[PDB]
Parts: sequence; structure tokens; C-alpha cells
Amino acid sequence: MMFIHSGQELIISNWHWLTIQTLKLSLSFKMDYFSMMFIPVALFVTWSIMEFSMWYMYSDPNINKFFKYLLLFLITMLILVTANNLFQLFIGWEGVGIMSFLLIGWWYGRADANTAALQAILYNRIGDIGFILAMAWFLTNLNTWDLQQIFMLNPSDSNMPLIGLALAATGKSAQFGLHPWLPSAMEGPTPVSALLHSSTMVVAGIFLLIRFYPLTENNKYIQSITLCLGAITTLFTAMCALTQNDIKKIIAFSTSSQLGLMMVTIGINQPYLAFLHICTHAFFKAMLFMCSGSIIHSLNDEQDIRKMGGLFKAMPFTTTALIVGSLALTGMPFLTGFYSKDLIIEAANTSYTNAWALLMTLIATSFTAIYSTRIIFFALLGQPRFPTLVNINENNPLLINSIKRLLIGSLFAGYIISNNIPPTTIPQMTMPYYLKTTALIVTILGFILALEISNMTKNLKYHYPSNAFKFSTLLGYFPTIMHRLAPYMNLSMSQKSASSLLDLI
Amino acid sequence: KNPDSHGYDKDPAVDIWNMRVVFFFGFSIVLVLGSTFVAYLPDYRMQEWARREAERLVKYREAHGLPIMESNCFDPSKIQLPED
Amino acid sequence: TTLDPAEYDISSETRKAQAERLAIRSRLKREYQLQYYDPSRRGVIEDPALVRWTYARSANIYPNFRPNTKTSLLGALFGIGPLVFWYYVFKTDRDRKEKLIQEGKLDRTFNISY
Amino acid sequence: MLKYIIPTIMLMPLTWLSKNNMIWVNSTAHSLLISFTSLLLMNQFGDNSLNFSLLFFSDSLSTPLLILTMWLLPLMLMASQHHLSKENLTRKKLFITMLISLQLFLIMTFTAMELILFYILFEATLVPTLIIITRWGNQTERLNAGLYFLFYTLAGSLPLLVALIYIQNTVGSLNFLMLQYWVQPVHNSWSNVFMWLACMMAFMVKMPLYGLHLWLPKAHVEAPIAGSMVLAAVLLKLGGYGMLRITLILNPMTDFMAYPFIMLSLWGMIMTSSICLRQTDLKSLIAYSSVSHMALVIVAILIQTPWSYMGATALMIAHGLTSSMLFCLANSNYERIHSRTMILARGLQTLLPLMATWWLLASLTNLALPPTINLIGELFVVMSTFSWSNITIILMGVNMVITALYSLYMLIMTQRGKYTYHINNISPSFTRENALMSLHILPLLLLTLNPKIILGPL
Amino acid sequence: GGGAHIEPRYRQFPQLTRSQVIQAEFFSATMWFWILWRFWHDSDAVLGHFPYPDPSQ
Amino acid sequence: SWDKDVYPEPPRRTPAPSPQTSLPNPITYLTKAFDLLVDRPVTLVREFIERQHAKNKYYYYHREFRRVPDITECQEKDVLCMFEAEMQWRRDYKVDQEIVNIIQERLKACQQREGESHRQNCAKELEQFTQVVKAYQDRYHDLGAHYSARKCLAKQKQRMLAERKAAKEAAAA
Amino acid sequence: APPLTLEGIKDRVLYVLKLYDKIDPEKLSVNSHFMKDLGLDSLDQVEIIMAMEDEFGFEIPDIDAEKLMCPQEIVDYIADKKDVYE
Amino acid sequence: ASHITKDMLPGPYPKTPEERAAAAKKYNMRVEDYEPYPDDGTGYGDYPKLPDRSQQERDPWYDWDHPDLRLNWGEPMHWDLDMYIRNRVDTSPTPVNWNLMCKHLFGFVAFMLFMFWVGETYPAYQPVGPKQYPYNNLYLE
Amino acid sequence: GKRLFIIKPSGFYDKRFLKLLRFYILLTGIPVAIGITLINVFIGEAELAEIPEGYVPEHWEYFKHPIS
Amino acid sequence: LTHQQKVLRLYKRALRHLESWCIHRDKYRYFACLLRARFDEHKNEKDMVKATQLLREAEEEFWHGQHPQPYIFPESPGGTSYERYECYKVPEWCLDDWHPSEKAMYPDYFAKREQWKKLRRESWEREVKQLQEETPVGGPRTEALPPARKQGDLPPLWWHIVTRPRE
Repeated sequence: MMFIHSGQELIISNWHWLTIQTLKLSLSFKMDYFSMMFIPVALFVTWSIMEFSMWYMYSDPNINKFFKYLLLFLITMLILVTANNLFQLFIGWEGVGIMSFLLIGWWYGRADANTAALQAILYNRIGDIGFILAMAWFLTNLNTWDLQQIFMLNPSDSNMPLIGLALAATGKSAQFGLHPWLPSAMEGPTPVSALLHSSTMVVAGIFLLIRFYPLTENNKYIQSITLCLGAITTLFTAMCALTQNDIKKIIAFSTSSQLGLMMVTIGINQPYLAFLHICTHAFFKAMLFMCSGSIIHSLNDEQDIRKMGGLFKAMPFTTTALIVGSLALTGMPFLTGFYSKDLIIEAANTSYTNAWALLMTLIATSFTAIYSTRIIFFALLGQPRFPTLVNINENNPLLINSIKRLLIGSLFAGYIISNNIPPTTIPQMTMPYYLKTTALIVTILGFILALEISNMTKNLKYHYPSNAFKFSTLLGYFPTIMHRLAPYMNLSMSQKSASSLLDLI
Repeated sequence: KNPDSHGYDKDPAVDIWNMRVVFFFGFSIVLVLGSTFVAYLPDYRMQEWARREAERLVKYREAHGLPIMESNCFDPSKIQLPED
Repeated sequence: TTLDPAEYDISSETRKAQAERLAIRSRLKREYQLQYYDPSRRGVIEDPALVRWTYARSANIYPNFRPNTKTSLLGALFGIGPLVFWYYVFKTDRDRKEKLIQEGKLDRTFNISY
Repeated sequence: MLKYIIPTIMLMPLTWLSKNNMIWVNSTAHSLLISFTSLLLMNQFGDNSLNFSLLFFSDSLSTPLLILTMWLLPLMLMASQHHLSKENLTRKKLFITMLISLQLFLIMTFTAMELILFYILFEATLVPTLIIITRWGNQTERLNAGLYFLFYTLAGSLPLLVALIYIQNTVGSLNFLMLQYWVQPVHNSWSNVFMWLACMMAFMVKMPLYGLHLWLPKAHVEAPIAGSMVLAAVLLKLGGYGMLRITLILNPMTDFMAYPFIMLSLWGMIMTSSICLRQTDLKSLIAYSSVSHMALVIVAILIQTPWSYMGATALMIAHGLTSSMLFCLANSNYERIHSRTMILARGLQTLLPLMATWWLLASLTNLALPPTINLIGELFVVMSTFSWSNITIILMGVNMVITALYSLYMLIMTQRGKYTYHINNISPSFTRENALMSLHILPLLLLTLNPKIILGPL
Repeated sequence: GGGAHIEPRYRQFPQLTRSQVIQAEFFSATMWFWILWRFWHDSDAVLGHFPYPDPSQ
Repeated sequence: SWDKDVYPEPPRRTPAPSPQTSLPNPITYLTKAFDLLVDRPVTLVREFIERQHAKNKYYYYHREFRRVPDITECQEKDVLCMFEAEMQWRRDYKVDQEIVNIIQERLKACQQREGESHRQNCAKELEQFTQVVKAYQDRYHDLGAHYSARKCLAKQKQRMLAERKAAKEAAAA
Repeated sequence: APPLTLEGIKDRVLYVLKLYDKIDPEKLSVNSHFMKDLGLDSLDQVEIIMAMEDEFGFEIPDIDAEKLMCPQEIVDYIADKKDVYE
Repeated sequence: ASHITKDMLPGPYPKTPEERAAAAKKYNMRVEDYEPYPDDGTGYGDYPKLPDRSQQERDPWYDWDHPDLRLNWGEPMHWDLDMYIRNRVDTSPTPVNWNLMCKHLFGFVAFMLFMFWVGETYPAYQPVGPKQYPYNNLYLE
Repeated sequence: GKRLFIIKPSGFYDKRFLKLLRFYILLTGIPVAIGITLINVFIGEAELAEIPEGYVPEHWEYFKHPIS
Repeated sequence: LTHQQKVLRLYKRALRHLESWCIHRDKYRYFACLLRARFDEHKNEKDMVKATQLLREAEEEFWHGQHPQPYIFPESPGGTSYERYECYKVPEWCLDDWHPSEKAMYPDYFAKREQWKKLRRESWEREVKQLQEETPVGGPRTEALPPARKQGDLPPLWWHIVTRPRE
């Protein structure tokens, strides 16, 4: 509140770490517009998240140390948003990239679990290799990395230094071509991925590029590759979503394609309207996952979309949490993110856009319906199907206490956050016909094609298990060969040659 | 090496002596008592001296006439400069 | 792509005289469990296939080697080759970049570092 | 100065002169004390470097580097104790003497005041090290490690003494580094290459290039009990710093031929770390780390232009510890299970829970998380060596990838279920197991608080 | 052990707590009441209409 | 504090109040509250020692060297006389680093002091700043000999090129 | 934590096996020897474990099929898998 | 302290039946096609007689596979052949050798041409010729 | 009633350890701790100005700090 | 595998991949007999090549129509949260290194353990030597006489008989 009166952001000069030749790096913090709003949010969710784990992990003898592992994560992810000293951004950049390993790797054995770690730290390290390039470029040219100074003394050619950044963006923002890591990043504990994927760790990839707005506004090369990238991420995730059988997996891709809209908004120059999205969005998918807890646990487990049943069997409240949020993510009719996804395709959509993303993105908006309605209709709709002796109890003070806070802090949220801002830009506000509800226009028939096809999937005339189709769809088919290849063409070729084959000869 | 003795290094006694002779000599007298030394140890590489003297001397020139950061080659016409 | 991998082939009935391909292995898993079940052991097992796995791999080549076949003189295409290349790439730079540093000034005057 | 050599030689009859088994604790007690003297008059300047005597300036130089050298001694007797308790005392009195007999020269060297005390003391080891490798080996392949350790180190370091006696009588006197205030350059000829090549190649054969390292894993794979002298031989190697005293001067102006030492070790840096992934023997696996991000300094030193010496110094003592400490883990876990074969030990991390966080903090400092010394020692490398030519970002950018798969595969191999047949491995790391494994991560990370004490002059 | 407080189900469809669902249903209003002000007062687009810039004179 | 003309800054321009309104402002229930839970445990203690500290006053002086040694002294082969002619030159290369530090921070005070304009104000620092460092690496920076710092042997052999080339070979001058 | 006993497994297995109209619910339950109700070679042994997986649901190993002669034998070792009765 | 004849000696053949199995039984009968043969393309000292190679590939598959242990955990007594790539490799997929990904990865490459155009919404295409005029064409005032 | 038997390898040799640090690392820590505050309370660095100090000031001890 | 039972391993999985294709619980159930019809079409005929075309062409039309991401029965050879709990794994024989004052707890349990060992302390003289009588030379699968002819103690003691539980 102190800021939303007088402005007056701050930093701090504190403590001099070593001072080499000329550039003197000490440390600092940044109170800026991304600092004032977000940080309360990232703590507010995590306020509600641990209670859930407090019930979920309740029986684990090592629980005491769990909250330690989960604690540093929040700490050091919290110093990424606040640091104006470019080096200092890199302390927590990799401080979090290790935390993934020490969480996804929770369960030993489970030959998949600890090989989902070695993924996370393989793909981030490539995505590392960029952001150390733009860490070098500023010295040899500008003789500082201070985020203040670059913005005061503007670089002419950002072409090389910036493209490095767009590469480190894609590492942690789960963009296309680095994507195969998320769907297998879910193999750990449930409240983990709730924390990993909601407001944290996936946001830095498209976060960092925002911080660079003042310098990036020029040089169409920059803007060009962005929206020539993020838009494409969507339909390889969407086209890979359908047919997938797990509660957790579909909720993984749902946040995978939430990205494509964010990164597009950096492509057209929309610095703030991109970031407002995450502030709003993060309230969803923590709930949405944390909802599925009582579904997985109290069913003793399945986390398959098969063997689910219908909407009401002793799940009155949690099933209201789904159909609120899982409605909200659908294009926000009056709800929370009504200022997030809705103010994009109606604003930046008047621009130089590639005339493909317009085709491409708005089509992805459709599947936002069938994302939802699928995992709604197999879990909340059909007849009960699952083995007998099901003990379900939802009366859980240490749970119901958690959901109730979010959904309340959900509906009111989108309007409170949005209503109070100093306006930073000019939206067009003159929106002709047929450009108007063109998102809503698509979702309207999404629900149509949701239910008509749902009944056409199950309730239909018995379209047989006809063996012939093309599924490159449910696999994605990229995770099939490459992960059979990259650990061949390298490990067994440039080593077994280089090994005692040569050095001993 | 456990006949249900506790033990650290070798045998009955000085083993017990051998633990206090490492722990106590090893740290709390060095990793602490010593670490204190260089913590506030005096100005290292004469930089402390430099901040102020590279502070005072800025304005002295800036005050009257003089430029800032000359690099005039240390008073030419002290040098005959062989041409060819 | 990599590979068929031949999950069906010809068979039936030829090479049904081939038996005791299991007698080879069945002997050991009898003997191995005859090894592996004993009250007093407390220790690892010889497992020769591992002894002959490294020692026939790391050592026992330069002994076996002969410098003859020109597919073993191949390595000049591998070992030295690109090491010349990286000289060809660099030595052009560090020069092309040098010539300009003399005639003409590419940099700015706020670069002190270096 | 004599403040140091005299007590540390006074150590020498603190040992045998003693009684029976009191010996170990007797000398470990004192050997720590000298560390107060170590700092004592040291960590003076700073600017206009300290030279307190005619033939010694102990270390001024901003290459302090000597404080470590005095650490690792009473880290040995905590390290070396395991299976050396099984033979006689008059031999155990020896192994503590020659081990000191090493520690006495490493104080002499790093000071040396000059070139020609360096050399005769640069070659003055190999008398004490060679005797620790051949005796108290384990396998019978040791006998060849005895030779290979010579016939390189000594092989090309004789061309020093042909060259350094060639300078002594050419220009003035080499008697002192601190007078180079007359140095003419080296322009070119078919003679001067050799001079520069003779004054160099002796040093390379210690800190390996990707050629002529053929000895380094031969000596480490098979080598004394505790790594007892294997901790010391990871000091010896990095002590090839003296190339910092020469190549700064004394033929400054030939960079002409630098390139065969750049592109030869710069493509090995991306290389020999990659031939380290399929290794089946653990004390091999670490031995090839030691080449890799050591051999990065050789592209730091040859390039001039500090911000390399800012980053080249931090590296000599960067892995000086991390690469030390790993040989201390792989020793311990070997006490209990007598194969060094990496496969065999699996299903740990249940049975030795406290030693979990010991592997981690070790294998985390090859990853080089940003705050520690490691990166702040690498990111002054990349900043200057980028300006050399922009393309260095790729290969040495790849180094920062394969090294991460490199380290983890060593830890994550020890997270599995294995109960399997082992009735051994009962001992839950008696204190020395975790005591000597500390006094590394405590002092290591610590320096990041005031890390102006590890830096060159530039 | 812990307690019997609820027994499981053989697919006899277990009973609710009767304060479970009502306490929730009050949050079925907060979407249906907070959707009130959508059309009141706001239309499909509150804009103003571009009047076809005929004056090319 | 510090020396004013060593660290000049523009004045405060405190903003005028604009209540305009009939509604309560919470800050006045905090700045009137927060102040009363701060000053007591805080300001009393700083006053507590600062008098407790009146009991003793130390001294540490302002260290100023004695400059006889010059740059043209003295012998060619000499040691004694050319030992010092760096001590002049070495300190005076440790100064000229830091004078770039001080002038750099003064730049930052052109931005977040303002930051909205960033352009139409300050009149000075940037247009000066790149007239400073261009007075730096020339002749005060021995490059690429910066590894050796090549003190006074190469220090004047840039500046021979800054003599034996400029001002004469410039053709015609 | 869910309480498990040896009664239900005698009941549940008795239960669905008594649910199938292919079997009269006067027939033996604990011991029929199942070879009287093995008809035919297939479509019994693997047929009966098709449903019994739908309730407990662990994997029903292959080589454990030939233990299914005795109706007390099937229930016998299902105690040893899920850690059942004392 | 295994005394004599620890590992492979100078093969590929001396008495193929002398090796497997004297000790180190790769084959039972000296022909299992596990005979210490696979010295394919020799003169490379690599893999001498070796009660060893080309025994087949793609994984130990790590499933029920339960005589005792049989694959990656539990260590059957002695089969070991080739390893160390086996903890990052598995078996047959459902389809076979269809690169439709290079198809789809180039699927957008169709829309490269969609890049050379623009998306400007207002006005429409309205087939034109010389009507385009991004900024101005004729006189200013 | 419904109950089991926990299994852990050993807690004692780890708990018998950490003490010898935490006990000793304080033992000379805390006495070194007062001297970093008390010694600064009554004694601190002041001030400047200037001084000619007559012939020459003292030797080292030109520093501004309690112990420096 | 004996030629008789070779259809079982198909007959086990045949309907298995079916159900993950069907959705409604009746859908699986309604196609049961209907697809069950095809098995006994030729119920009794030759074991060899005549009916090997019931094995031969079973290959295709199965693999064709395979991988609709089957239901994996979570704790099993594959699929999520199968081998999940290793954080206990019950390292049997954790009872060695203690330094009592850690052994004060469970006194009744320490009493019970040393009572188990007496069996394994000496069961051997006829336990091991009978295996020298039992298997004449090259014997296949290695278990003893199922009783061991009077009292097995265990005999397989205790590694298989006392082995680790799941929680």
C-alpha cells in the first residue's frame, strides 16, 4: 500500500563484496513494480500450500527435513525477483535449478524418479549456457552488468547479447524443444509439482525477459523470433494433451500451453500485460492440483483418468473447486483472470502480427475447453468405476482450511490487483465487430464439441477399437527416439573411441 | 573394530585424548580464533587508503580550473621523441 | 529407425536339436545359488564375467594392437584433423579483429574493460 | 622464513624421539599449531610486495598459496591412519619423516626469491614422492608408476637447466626476480622459439596438456593407502604456478606461437572429461576431473590481460580443496569394501545417513553453484578469454554441461536400493571418517565471505 | 489403533457430514452472485463505434 | 556523512499534500503508530552509546606520502633510482581506478533520482562519463600488457607511440 | 494403515465367485479343488483371475496361475503378498 | 588372488572350445553362439578372446523376470558381457521408424512463406495492384 | 494395538558427533563473541583531523578500528 | 515354455489391452463373450502345425491394435508409484552397530532375536550336507527337499524366510 500511494521504489547499497579492477559488485535489492506486487503473491499461495502437504505428508518420518528442502526453495527463488545486480540474479537462478534435483529425487529407487532429476539438471544447464553469454557481453562493451546502468546508457546493438537471453528463457519456461522435461518432471510428490509449476520455477523463463523491457523495445529481430517461437509451443503441447490418461499429466500440459500466450505477449511489445497474467494464473493451478490431492489419496490412489466415476460421491466441496477454476482458465467470462488472457487477443492482436499466430494462437484457445471438459467428464461425470472398499473421507480440517482461502482469494483477486495500478500504457479500446469475442466465440463451440464428442467418445454407437489411426498424438513421438539417441550417438561414440580404445593406444 | 568400546582413533585411553587434540586444536582455536584475525585484519592491498585519497583529489581539480583524468603522457617536452 | 528389431523371424522346426543352450546357464544359477545361499559368507562373489569385462577392455589392447591396417591409421582423420582446423579458424580472427583495432576505431570510449 | 622451516624441521625429531603409540597424537597436535605461525607474519602487503631477506620473500606476490601447503600436512595423519597401523613403528616413524621431508621443500619453494633456487627445489621432490608410491602401494602395477612418474617430470626439466644457465650469463643475473627492471624482449629466430620452448615445456609435463598426461592416472589409480601422498600430489601438480613468474616477463613478447598450446588444451578440456563418463574404477573417475578444470588454467595463463589472473589464481586453489577432498571420500568408502570398482558399493545412503551431505557438498562444487569460489574463479576466466575471441564461449561453454552430467553420475550411483550380499560396512563412520572429511567444506565455502584474500596482483 | 470414526464403503455410497456440502454451497453463490454485474452494467463490448471515415474531402 | 562537492546531489523537492477527500487514510494510523514502537528501543540506544562513547576519543591520521621521485629519473640500467619511479607510478595507477568508481556512482544518481525522464535531465554525467573513460584507457592502461602491468617500462612506450606518432608523423604537422 | 484381515479374503473371493451365474451358489467355496470347475483348460484359470484383479489389483503374477487348483491356495498366498494375517 | 589365466588371452581362436567353458562360461557347449568368438574386425586389440561379446542388445529390461533377480538388481552370478550403457536404454516401441517429426518440424516450415507476408488487419486484402500504400504515395497536403 | 517396529541403522554415532563441533566450536566462539561487542562498545574508531603530530606520528597504528 | 500354455501369456494380455481401450465398464463386459467367441472356434484339433496358425496369425491383429497407453496397475513391473517406497526398504540386519544406551529400547525384542539365531546358529550339519546328498550332480532348480525330510529350519533361513516387509 505504501507504494500504491507515492510510488518511490528503492534499492539498497549494503555490503561490498570484492571490488576488482573497475566494476565494483556488492549486492542490493530491487523494490520495483514487479517486486511490489508479485512477492506478496508468491508468499500468499505458499502460505496455503504447506498446510496441504501438512496433511499429505503427515505420515512420513522424514517430514521434519522436508519443510527444510521446501523452505530454501522459496527463499532463493525469492531473491531472483528482487536483485538488480546481474550477477546476483544468477545466484538464485541456479540455486533453484539444483532444488529441483533434491525434490523430484525424493523417493529413492524408482528408476524413473532419480532419472527425472538428471533430466532437470541436464536441460537447465544448456539453458544455462545462454545467460552466461549476455553476462559476458555487457562487460566487454558496457563495463557493468547493473540493471540500472544498462537502462540509463542504452546499448545500440543488442542482437547477440539478447538472443542469448532468449535461450535461457526457454530453459526454465518449458518452451518447445526443451519441453520433454516437464511431463517427466511430475514423477515426484504431488505438492512438489504444485509448488514447482505454479508461481515458481517455470515463471523465470518468461520473467527474466520482462525485466529487460526498456532495452528490448527496439530492434525488430528481437521481437520477431519471440512470437515466432512461443506461439508454436502451444499446439505441440495441445496436440499432445488429448488422449493422455493421467490426472497429473494433463494438468502438466495445461500449464505447458499457458506459456505460449505469455511468451507471445513479449513478442508484440506488451511488457506489463504479460506479467499480470502470472499474478492471476498462479492462483489457479495450485488449487487445481491441490484439489486432486483428495482425489488421489482418498481413493488410495489411481491418478489415471480411467476408473474415476462421477461428480458427487462424498466430494461436494472439492468438485466445486474444479468447476470454478477449471472454468476460470477457459477464457475468464467475468472471473479472476478476466484482465489477463482476455486483454491480450483483444489488444496486441491489432499490430504487425505474423498472420499465423492469429490463426495459430486462437485455435489453441479452443483446446482450452477440451483440456478442461475431458478431465471433468471422465472424473466428474460417468458412472462410478473403481474397485470396492473405497474409504473416502473429505472431512479434513487441515485441508478444507486450505482450499477455502484460495477460491475466496481467487474470485476477488483479479479485480483488486488490476483495479489498482498506475496505468503504464495505452490499450486500443476501439475494437470492431468479429474481432471482439473471437476467443469466447471459439470456446462456445469448444464446450459444444466437448460434450458432443465426450458422448461420441463413450456414449456413442460403439465406434469400434478400430486398429488403424494415426497416433503421433498421445506420444508426441519426440520423447520416443531422441532419448533413445542422445545417449547413444554421444555416450557410446565420442567416449568408447576416446576411451581406453585410444588413450591406451 | 568394535568390542562395544566406543572409540575413535585406536584403543583405550589417549584415543579420548586424541579426539580433544584434533577437535580443539583443529578448530575453535584456528577455524575460529584464527578466522577472527583476517576478518577485521588491517587494510588489505592499500585500497582502504585509496578510497579517500582517490576521493579528496577529485574536486581539487574540479574546483579551480583543472580537468579530470588527463592522460597527457606525464608532461611531454620532457621527451625528445626520436622520429627517424 | 533403430531397429526392426526383429520381434518375429523364421523358426519351426529346425534347430530344435540346439538344446542345452539353457544347460549352459542352468548349471550356473544352480551353482550360483549354491554359492549364494550359505549361512556364513559375508562377502562379494567373484563374478568372472566382470573381471574379464574391464581387463579385456582397458588393458589388453596395446598388447593386442598392431599398427597395420589403415583403418587403424584412420585416426589421423580423427585425432589430429580438427586440431588443425581450430587453428585455421582462430588465426584468421585475432587478426581480422586486430587490423581494425589500428586503422579505424570500432569500440566505444566507455570500454575500459577488457 | 626461518620462522617456518625451523619449527617444521624441529618437528622432525618430535616424532621418533617420542614413545610408543603416543606418536600419532604427538605430532598431529603440534603440526596444527604451526598454522598460527602460518598466517602470523603473512598477509601483509598487499602493495609493493614483502621481501624480508636476501634469498627469501616468503610469499608476497599475492600468490599466498602457502597457507594451504601447511594445511595438508596434519590432514594426512588423520587421513593416513587406516591400514598403516598394521606394520612396525620404526617404519611408521619413517613414513611420517619423509612426508615431512616433503613439507619442508614446499615451504622453500613458492618463495625461492629467484629462478635457480626454484629449480633445484623444483626437482628436489620426486625423491620423497617416488618413495611413497612404490612402497606402500596396493596392486603390483605400482612398479611401473614408479618409472612413469619420472622420465617425464625429469625428462624435460633438464632443458630448464640448460636454459636457465643460459640466461644467468647472458643478461645480468637471474639471482633475483624482484630485479627484472632491465628486461629486453625476445623478437624471433629459429633459436628463440627453442628458448621459449625450453623454458616452458618442463612445466606443461606437470600440469598436463592432453598430450603427455599419460602418467597422471597411472600414479593415482595405484598409489598409497589413504591417498596419503595422493592428497599431496594434488598440491604438487598445481604448484606449476611458476609459469606465472616467467611468462609474465622473460620473453614477454612471443605470443606468436601460443596457438598450439591453446587449441591443443582447449579441445582437450572438452575432451578428457568426456572419456571420464564410462570409467569403471572410482579413483580413476576423479583423476580425470583433475586434468580437466586444472587444464583450463593453461589457457588462462598464456593469455595476458588480467581478469585472467583474478580468475587463474582462484582456480589453482579452487580444486586445490574440492579435488583433494574427493580422494578422501573414495578412500573411506574403500576401507569397508575392498574393491575400488564403482559398481560394487551401491545401495548406500541408507546405511551411512550422515555421510550423505558429505558427498553432496563435494559434488556440488564441481557444479560450481554461483556463490562459492569455484564460479567466481571461473567467471573471471570466461570474461577475459571471451574478449580473446568470441567463439571461446562454445567449447568452454560445453565444458559447463558435460561436467554436470559428470559429477551427478558419481553421486546418483550411490542412491539405489542395495542390501545386497554385504555383511560388511557396519561402521557408521567413526569420527575420523567425518572429522577429516570436514576441515574442507568448512574452510572452503567460508572464504567466500571475504574473498579478497585469494586474488593475484593482476 | 487410531479410531473408527468413519467406516469404509462396499459401494453402499458413504454418507456426508451434512455440514460438508452446505458450507460449500455458499461458495456456489460467490460464482453465481459475483457473475451478477457482468451484464449489469456492461455489454458484450463497451466501446464506441468507428463511423466509417467518409470525409476524404 | 561525506564531502558535499565530492558527492553532490540535487535538492529534495518534497511533494505537496492533496487530501481532497472525506475518507480515512491508514498511513496516518501507521506513521503515527510505527513511529512509537520504533523510536523508543531504537533512538534511545544510539543516544545511549554515543554519550557512553564520550569517555574516550582515539585518532587515526590521514596518510600523505612524500613525492620527490619523478618519471625522468634517473639512470638507464639503474635499480635504486628506478625502484621508486614505479612507486610513483604504481600508486598513481591504483588511484585512477577508483576515480572511475566515484565518477560512476555519481552517474547512478542521475537515474533513480529521476528515471522517468532519464533523457531531458542531468545535462552532465553521461555526456561527461564517456569523456572520462576515453581519458582513461589511453596511456593509463598498459594493454595488453595489463597482466605484467609492465610498470614504467611499457608505461612510456605507449606514450612514445603517443609521441613518436602523433603530433609529428601526422602529415603534415 | 487400512486394517486388513483374513476373513474378507475368504469372503470376497467367496463373494464374486458366488456372484458369477456360471457357478451355482450352493457349490464349494474354500475347497472345490477347482479342477471340477476348471472346465476347460483355458477360460477358467486365467478367466477367474480377470475379475479378482478388479478389487485388490496387484499384477496377479503369471507363474502363480498353477497354484490356483486349490481354492484355499489362491487365498493362501495373497496373504503373503500384501503383508496379511499374522 | 585368482591365480592363473585371469582374463582373455590372445584370441580370437586358439581352441574356441578351450575357453568357453574352461572357466568363464559365456557359452555352455563351446557353441552357444556365445563361444568367445566375437572378435569381429580384429587387429584392433579391442575385445580379445573374451568370454564375451556380440550377445544381443537394447537392455536388460528390468521386469518381473524373477528366477532370482535376472537383470539390473540382484546380480546373477556370472553372465557379464557388455554394460555401462545399460541404465539409459530400453526395447521395442509400438510404431517403427516413422519420421513424421521431421515432417511436423517442417510442417511449420510450410508457413515460412507465411512469414514473408504481414498480418495487417485493416483494411482487408481487396485484390488491388497499386492500391497498397503503407504510409503515403501522392502529395502531402 | 496396530503397531510396528521402526528401523534405523544408528542414530547414536551421529548424535555422539556434531557435539564435538557444536560444543567446542562455541567453546572458544562465545569468549571470542563478547570481545567482538564489548571491546567495541567502550572503544571505537575516531576520528580524523589531522594531524601534524609534531615530528612524525607513531608507527603503525594509523588504522581506524578497535583491533586494527 | 511348453507348447500347451503358450496361448495363456497371450490370453492373459489379450483382454488386458482391451479394457484400456474401452471406457464404460459394460463396454469391456459386453465385448467379452463376443470377442471370447473367437478362441474356441476350433476347440479340439492338432497341437502341431494344423493349429499353429492359431499361434501364427495371432501375432498380427494383436501387435496391430497395440499401445493405447494401457492401464498399468500402479504397483507392478512399471508405471507410477510402483517401486515408490524405498525410503525404508527395511534394511534387515540393522541390529549390529549400536553402542547401547541405544539398546535400552525394545528389550523384549532383543530377547526374541537371539532366540531366532539358534536355528541358524547350528542347523547346518544336516542342512548343508543334505544338499550334497540331494542334488547328485548338475541339479536344476535348487530348493531342498520341500520338508527337508524331518524339520526344515528354515531351512532357507533367514534371508528369504525373514525378509523385508512393505509399508
